[PDB]
Amino acid sequence: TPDLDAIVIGAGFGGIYMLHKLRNDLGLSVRVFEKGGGVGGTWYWNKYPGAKSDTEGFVYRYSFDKELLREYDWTTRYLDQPDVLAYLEHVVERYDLARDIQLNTEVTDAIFDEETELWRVTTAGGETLTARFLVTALGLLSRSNIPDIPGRDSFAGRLVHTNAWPEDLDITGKRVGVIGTGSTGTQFIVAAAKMAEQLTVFQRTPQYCVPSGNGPMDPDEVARIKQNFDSIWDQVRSSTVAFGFEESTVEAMSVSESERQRVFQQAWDKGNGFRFMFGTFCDIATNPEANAAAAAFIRSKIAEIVKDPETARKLTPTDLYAKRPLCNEGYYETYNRDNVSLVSLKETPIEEIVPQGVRTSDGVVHELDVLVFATGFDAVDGNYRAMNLRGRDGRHINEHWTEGPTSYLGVTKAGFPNMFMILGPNGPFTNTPPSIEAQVEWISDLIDKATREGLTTVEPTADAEREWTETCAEIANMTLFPKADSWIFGANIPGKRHAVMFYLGGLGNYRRQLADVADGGYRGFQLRG
Amino acid sequence: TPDLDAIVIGAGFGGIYMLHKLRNDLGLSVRVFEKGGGVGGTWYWNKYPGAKSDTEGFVYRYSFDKELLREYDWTTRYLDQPDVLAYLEHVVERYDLARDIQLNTEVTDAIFDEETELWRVTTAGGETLTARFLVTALGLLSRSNIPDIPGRDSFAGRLVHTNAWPEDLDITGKRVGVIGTGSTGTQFIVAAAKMAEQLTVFQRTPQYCVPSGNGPMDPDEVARIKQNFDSIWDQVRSSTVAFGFEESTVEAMSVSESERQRVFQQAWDKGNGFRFMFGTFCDIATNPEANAAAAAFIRSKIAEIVKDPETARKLTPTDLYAKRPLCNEGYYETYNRDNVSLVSLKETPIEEIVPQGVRTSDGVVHELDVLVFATGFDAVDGNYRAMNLRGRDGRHINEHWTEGPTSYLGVTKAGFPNMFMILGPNGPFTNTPPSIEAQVEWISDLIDKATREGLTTVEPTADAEREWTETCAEIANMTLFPKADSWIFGANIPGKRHAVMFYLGGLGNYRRQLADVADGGYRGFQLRG
Ligand SMILES: Cc1cc2nc3c(=O)[nH]c(=O)nc-3n(C[C@H](O)[C@H](O)[C@H](O)COP(=O)(O)OP(=O)(O)OC[C@H]3O[C@@H](n4cnc5c(N)ncnc54)[C@H](O)[C@@H]3O)c2cc1C
Ligand SMILES: Cc1cc2nc3c(=O)[nH]c(=O)nc-3n(C[C@H](O)[C@H](O)[C@H](O)COP(=O)(O)OP(=O)(O)OC[C@H]3O[C@@H](n4cnc5c(N)ncnc54)[C@H](O)[C@@H]3O)c2cc1C
Ligand SMILES: NC(=O)c1ccc[n+]([C@@H]2O[C@H](COP(=O)([O-])OP(=O)(O)OC[C@H]3O[C@@H](n4cnc5c(N)ncnc54)[C@H](OP(=O)(O)O)[C@@H]3O)[C@@H](O)[C@H]2O)c1
Ligand SMILES: NC(=O)c1ccc[n+]([C@@H]2O[C@H](COP(=O)([O-])OP(=O)(O)OC[C@H]3O[C@@H](n4cnc5c(N)ncnc54)[C@H](OP(=O)(O)O)[C@@H]3O)[C@@H](O)[C@H]2O)c1
Ligand code: NA
Ligand code: NA
Ligand code: NA
Ligand code: NA
Ligand code: NA
Repeated sequence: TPDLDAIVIGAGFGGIYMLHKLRNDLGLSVRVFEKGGGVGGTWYWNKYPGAKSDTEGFVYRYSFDKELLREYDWTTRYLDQPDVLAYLEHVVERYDLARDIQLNTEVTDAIFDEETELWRVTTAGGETLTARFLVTALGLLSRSNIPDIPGRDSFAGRLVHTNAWPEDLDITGKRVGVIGTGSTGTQFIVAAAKMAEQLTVFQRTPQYCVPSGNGPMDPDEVARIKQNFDSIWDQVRSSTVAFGFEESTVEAMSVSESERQRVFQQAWDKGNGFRFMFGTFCDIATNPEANAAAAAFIRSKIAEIVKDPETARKLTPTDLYAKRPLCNEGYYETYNRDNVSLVSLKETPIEEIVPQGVRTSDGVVHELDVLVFATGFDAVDGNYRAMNLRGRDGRHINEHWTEGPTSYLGVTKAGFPNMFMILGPNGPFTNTPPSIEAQVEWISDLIDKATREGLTTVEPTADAEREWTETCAEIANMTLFPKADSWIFGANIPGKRHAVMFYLGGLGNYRRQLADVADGGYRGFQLRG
Repeated sequence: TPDLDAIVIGAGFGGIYMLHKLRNDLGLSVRVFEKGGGVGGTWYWNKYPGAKSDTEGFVYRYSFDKELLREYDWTTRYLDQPDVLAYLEHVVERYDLARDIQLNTEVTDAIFDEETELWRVTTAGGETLTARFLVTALGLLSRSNIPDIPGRDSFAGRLVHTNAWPEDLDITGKRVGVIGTGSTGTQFIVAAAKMAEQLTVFQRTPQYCVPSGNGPMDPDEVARIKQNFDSIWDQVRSSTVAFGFEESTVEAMSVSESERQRVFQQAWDKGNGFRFMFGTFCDIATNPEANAAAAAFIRSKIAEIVKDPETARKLTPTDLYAKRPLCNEGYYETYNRDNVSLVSLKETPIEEIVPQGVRTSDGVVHELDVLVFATGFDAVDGNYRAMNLRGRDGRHINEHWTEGPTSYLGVTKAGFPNMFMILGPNGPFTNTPPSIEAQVEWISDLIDKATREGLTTVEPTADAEREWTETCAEIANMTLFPKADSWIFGANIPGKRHAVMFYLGGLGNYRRQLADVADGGYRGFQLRG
């Protein structure tokens, strides 16, 4: 007899829906443990100015409740962090979830007991509880990456990671430095430039930023979108990246030079990063000649927008357009402001952080009241490797992951029975919520089967997991994503294994893999009862 | 304007009473942050078998409320951990405190903002709140000391510190090892011997354990004590150690051999560790001749009780009787059992922890299922030094404490305005609760003065703190305590500064110092409005 049927870790998009399925639909005893002081995951932690969705609001939400789809209003094309947090708090209120979500509670240990065949979970607060089923919704992009830049801790001002933005901090009229120009840094830079006395950007690697097209939502369009939600979610679930647009089936180099310029300009004008990469042509991420045409178009727009030719050059990337697409409102324009300076760390790397700011290699001391680390995440496997997480024969998850992190179907792990992962290693690379929905519903169905049939353990075989690794490696190596040095393949952190950590076959093909496994009596699983 | 009048850290005896004064009596807005999953401090964390008070139950409790003194019942002469925890849970219940205690919440940062003159507090859960007043009840004996014994992490069974004892762990019928024989180790050994198939004790330093005389309380005795509580508490508050017995005023060597034997035998039969040290003669802990006579009596008792002469030899300490007194029921008798073995780490030290147990320098592999670290605490300063705690000029508490931890009166710190410590460095060495009450009441009185008069800051001067260090040094250096290597002077942890960390003048003289300062216009404080 376990203390609980199920323990879920994380109260983001993943954990919130998992608890709903397990407690509300299956009638099981469940507790969520969230180490944060509120629910919302991403949208609790990322309180920094400019924090917002790069999925358009209309499809950055749950689809499973048709009444919620009819009722809930959004006012902006992309959702500000406070509005996403408000939406998730509403979902929690709507299904009476708060009473079974324990906040401020870090799970430090999860130990599979091979005698009882129960999960023994320990918290930082010194609670030990047993559960039959463990669901880890720990976040692909949850564990803060804070590089050990020499002197970092000497800084006399406010030093923060974006994923730890403190609620009291007001940068209005302060001298602000930011390190990093990914999705976090660039949206922060647009907002911060309006507030700061001076904003200094420390950029190691410029990215191919495209317009978001963000602005007010016409409430009459929101009514029409709501009219067509059934067909919109149909298209989302059958797409690769699930961003709510029809993906191009046209090869970039199959059309005229004129047509390529027109298609790119039309996506530039319409906005969205995933639209630019996948709504232009079908081979931007696979054909290197297609990739170079897309990259060239983005460089041409930078040269048009940025007035200082030195700033233009430093903003203009020359590497593969194969990092995760990013978009913003008025990013390049921000660098035309009198109070924004760009420091290329390619030219003048950081030598040392000092009480008064940042000394770069040219010996210039950038005087700062606030230093912001927009330096990203120990992505995918970060919160797994930091946990004392042990399966059969008492083996730690790290012992299994010496060649990079692994899974079966992105949701299970050989040697870890009755353990399910929401966006574990080697799952889909998409607009997040519909991928979360696919995993949570499939996991719920298998937990319901194990309940009805009296199954004591369900686990994938080592062979099924190895074949899933091979399937992900085969798909990945036909794209340019492995040659971009991003968080996606673990190349953002010194000493992290460069490895496939996603199934890159898209939501459509991912959903088919899940369905065929379930159809075939849970192919690759040993079900015991 | 702060978010809260006061933030309190810790929900042991100290934080609970401090919240009661500030919320219930002064009517301030207050929150307690406790990183533990429940209230009780010591009595939450120490879930190990045998865990119990070495203060007799009648005075191991609050005195401030006559109604609670009249009502609450205890059934054993010493309080088992579940019974002390239930008492503290009842206190939280009856005083309506739970609504203002936030569990699972570790304070990572407390930063004095010199511009606002407010404390900025950050939680591991990502809350930042401001308070005018900060009270740290972090515990003298709260931060677990776990030595880096070679191969420790390789142990294949259940390895636990006593202060992290997991609720699920049943040692019944298992091969158990324990490292340590202080108050924790010895009370655990008595309880664990009745459960374990085999209990191996890894003893580096045997101590002068005396009988507790624990057993059932006659309910007529409890009724008798409650009728006399006013005179019992008056004697406690003007005593030195506050254990509820009259302290001897007779010099051990001023009486005959026969009288020394009679007085020692009397204390031995009556029981209690502090009774033996301070209830026999006035100079056991100050006069090395008196110390020797007390030590010799205890050794003679070990020889009587322990049947195997080799075991008796290993149990018999030959160093100063100048570590904290410790008492148990049937400790030496436990070693007459067939399932208890004693390893002297003086003779055969631990060379390595291996998957199957412990290898001593005699090459013996001790085979264990469970390895218990009864290795004590980073005492007094542990939880302060681990905090990002900063005062005036942005200085970390560590920068103030390079020659050991310091305070003014054990409750304030120079450079740290509006910050108060419950059992901070250089406070009393007593039965805990009456010392906690003296400090909480003094702190409440000064916060109440500060509120009434509109004071923005209260702080001790550097000079007042330096004088308090010297006072504590003068008193400490007239005792044998500094000559014996124990947690009391920081000598239990490699690399930790050997320094005075207590005022050893006793509760009566400590209370006089607090009163003289307050009545004398807060001598040594700068009060600012
Ligand atoms: C600023 C920002 C904007 C983004 N915008 C988009 C977007 O527009 N579109 C998109 O598709 N994706 C976006 N993402 C990616 C984003 O991660 C997902 O959209 C989604 O929010 C993730 O939900 P989740 O529940 O999987 O994880 P999270 O929201 O990260 O939740 C995981 C939770 O687990 C908790 N946790 C982890 N380990 C433990 C532990 N051991 N014990 C207890 N709790 C633990 C964490 O505290 C966290 O709250 C964005 C990310 C960021 C940072
Ligand atoms: C087994 C045992 C028995 C004892 N018996 C006796 C006895 O009989 N008589 C006696 O006089 N003394 C005894 N002691 C000493 C004991 O410490 C005190 O009696 C008393 O319990 C201490 O109360 P406190 O509130 O000062 O500290 P604690 O009870 O230690 O409470 C401090 C709390 O602060 C919390 N905390 C610390 N840092 C942070 C942070 N950064 N954020 C959030 N929370 C934090 C900790 O989690 C802890 O719960 C005993 C100790 C032990 C271990
Ligand atoms: N618009 C949105 O909705 C939004 C916003 C925030 C984040 N997100 C999500 O979160 C993901 C992560 O984005 P992110 O911007 O937080 O992280 P990221 O994409 O990994 O970017 C981190 C940035 O920090 C830099 N950096 C890392 N280590 C450094 C070091 N030692 N010195 C200097 N610079 C260093 C990186 O440069 P290098 O390339 O040289 O390593 C890069 O510019 C996104 O891809 C997206 O999925 C979304
Ligand atoms: N009321 C009670 O019954 C009770 C019970 C528990 C604790 N307490 C309180 O808590 C305090 C702490 O007592 P405690 O027993 O937890 O700790 P302690 O008195 O500090 O004892 C620690 C023990 O561990 C040993 N040890 C430490 N490091 C070691 C190492 N590296 N290798 C081997 N042995 C090692 C010590 O021996 P060395 O000295 O040789 O290193 C000692 O025997 C008590 O003094 C008391 O105030 C009270
Ligand atoms: Na909200
Ligand atoms: Na996603
Ligand atoms: Na089974
Ligand atoms: Na000792
Ligand atoms: Na005894």
